[PDB]
Amino acid sequence: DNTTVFTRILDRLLDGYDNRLRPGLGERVTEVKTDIFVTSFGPVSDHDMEYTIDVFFRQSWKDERLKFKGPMTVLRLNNLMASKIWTPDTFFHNGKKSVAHNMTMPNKLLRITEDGTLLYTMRLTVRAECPMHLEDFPMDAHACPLKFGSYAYTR
Amino acid sequence: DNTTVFTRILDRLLDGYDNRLRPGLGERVTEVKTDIFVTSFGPVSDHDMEYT
Amino acid sequence: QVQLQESGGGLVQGSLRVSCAASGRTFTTYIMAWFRQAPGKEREFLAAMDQGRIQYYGDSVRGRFTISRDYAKNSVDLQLDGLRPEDTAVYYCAAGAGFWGLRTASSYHYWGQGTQVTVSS
Amino acid sequence: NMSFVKETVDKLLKGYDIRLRPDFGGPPVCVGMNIDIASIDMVSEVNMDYTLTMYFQQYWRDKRLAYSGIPLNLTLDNRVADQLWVPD
Amino acid sequence: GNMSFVKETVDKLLKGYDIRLRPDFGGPPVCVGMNIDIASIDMVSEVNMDYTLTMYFQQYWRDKRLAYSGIPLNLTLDNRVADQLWVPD
Amino acid sequence: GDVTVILNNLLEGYDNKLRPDIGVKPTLIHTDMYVNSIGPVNAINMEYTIDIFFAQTWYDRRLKFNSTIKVLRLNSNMVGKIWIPDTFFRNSKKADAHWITTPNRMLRIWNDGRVLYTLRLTIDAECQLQLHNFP
Ligand SMILES: *[C@@H]1O[C@H](CO)[C@@H](O[C@@H]2O[C@H](CO)[C@@H](O[C@@H]3O[C@H](CO)[C@@H](O)[C@H](O)[C@@H]3O)[C@H](O)[C@H]2NC(C)=O)[C@H](O)[C@H]1NC(C)=O
Repeated sequence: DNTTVFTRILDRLLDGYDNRLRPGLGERVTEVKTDIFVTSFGPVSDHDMEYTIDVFFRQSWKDERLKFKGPMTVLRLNNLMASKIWTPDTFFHNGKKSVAHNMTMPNKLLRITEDGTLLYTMRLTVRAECPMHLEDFPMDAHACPLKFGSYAYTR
Repeated sequence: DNTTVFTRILDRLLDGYDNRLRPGLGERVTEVKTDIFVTSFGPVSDHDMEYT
Repeated sequence: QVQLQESGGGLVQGSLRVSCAASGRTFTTYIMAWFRQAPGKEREFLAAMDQGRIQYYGDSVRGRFTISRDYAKNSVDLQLDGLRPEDTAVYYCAAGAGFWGLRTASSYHYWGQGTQVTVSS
Repeated sequence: NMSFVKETVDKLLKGYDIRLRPDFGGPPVCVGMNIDIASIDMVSEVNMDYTLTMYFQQYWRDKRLAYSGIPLNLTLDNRVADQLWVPD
Repeated sequence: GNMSFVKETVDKLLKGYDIRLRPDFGGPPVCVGMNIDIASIDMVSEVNMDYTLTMYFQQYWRDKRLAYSGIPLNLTLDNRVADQLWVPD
Repeated sequence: GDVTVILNNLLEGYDNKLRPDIGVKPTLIHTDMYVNSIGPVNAINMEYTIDIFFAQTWYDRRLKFNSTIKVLRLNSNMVGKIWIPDTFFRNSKKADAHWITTPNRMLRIWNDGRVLYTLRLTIDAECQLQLHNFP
């Protein structure tokens, strides 16, 4: 069948896999290439010193464990597979209460290229601290940061 | 290991224990001695006629 | 009057530490940065520290210099290691909110008088 | 027969790959959507948003779930939505 | 460091690890060190009589069952392993 | 335990996906309700709150058991194990059950196959107010 081959490929990839261990653990540093697409810069709340931002947050990284040879190059795989493999635990340093939208389903997409270059993007609403200097109010200006990084893993 | 004795004890305790049924079902009335320690008596909201 | 007092040695043959203490205004919420001015060159950004203990460094001096902030006594310190002779210049300390910047001198409103640093071979 | 319906649905759910869409290597899967708007609650000018309750229904075709011998629509319990693939 | 070796060591560590039992059930008390990094205090509300507090809360404790050998490095595991490991209540 | 073996026999071969009498006749569910308190009528959102005990009785021949025990008086554990009607309130803007200390749900299964399922609910239901004659 045309789908049982993909099922066997997925089973082979997941067999022996341990999502608790990052790629190249103990032998190489994991380079995560990231980018952000801001779908809407939300309102700024002066009272809370807070601003909201809605983003497609994309990450990508190599994972030698998830290389394969198959009929098609990149598997536009279901978002369910994101929980079955290691993913970066990126968190926002100045975020206050961020939302990972999951209507109708968890708004994430995962794609595995044949070499092993995983792409993994998610839809988020992050509200983050934007400290303000109101000396020149209402004629003031601000530079609201948006800062993110790994929570558990060091350089 | 030194602590495996307690693990075996708990395994024997849970072997066959059906939690869907109350203790003493069909034999006695389950007596529950309940009580409360109020750590903090929260504010009383009059708009909702409620208190925490 | 807002004033930023810089302190540190002037001549070296080596490692050095230069401190910059603020007065008349608390810069705990501001970004504190260091700049370099050689003879006949424009101001070059060296390093910066943010309210969140977050460090930024210039490429020319990445991995050599180290920036730190003491919020209690309201100062920023720069530790210089592995000096090489063309690093001779006057070093400025600045504090401000980074608007259009965090790397441009124009984004800072407070500046120090500058401390000269020279390396002898 | 309830038993025959049971073994039919068990065979349908047996060996079902949720990770793969209905035609993974095939042409795109068509999904028809229709909405029944129950109400619009608060059209807020200050928040620049509106609330909307609806019955939102999707319609697609999965050959893996095709069955036979049952002239009925099997309105199964909603917990099988977890076991079935659905559009994201 | 070998990924297969790390996987087998973690499997051996978590094989038989009874989460219900605290790290030294019959022995002396376990000592838990704690420290905090306060990121910010947001809203000291006089109306609600409370204050918000965002923080990195870090706990430290020694468990004999989770001691391994042959991997001279600190295994920074994925956060989901806490559901299998015992932690203070 | 007699009740334990009875429950195991009842759950042997049972599927909660299929309603009882899938292809025989419609399932008749008799609804009842005890309104604890109709909450305040919030005119701004045109809604009112209501707390209820909602009970549904029906018949499931799969749960017929023969024993000297005439009724099993179970708790919320078996609610997810047996088939339950997916009744929902159409005009609800916000509804939720009660989960303290445990889920406020109750199950009873008689030897003739009658299932009674009760639960506590709090419902914020819309009510389109015609305010021409206010107050
Ligand atoms: C795994 O984590 C432990 C605990 O953090 C690391 O142990 C510490 O490693 C450092 C660097 O080798 C040792 O040296 C230094 O100690 C002084 C005095 O405390 C301190 O000022 C330095 O910043 C530095 O930490 C330190 O003594 C040692 N201490 C302990 C408690 O173990 C360990 O190095 C980490 N694993 C690896 C492979 O680095």
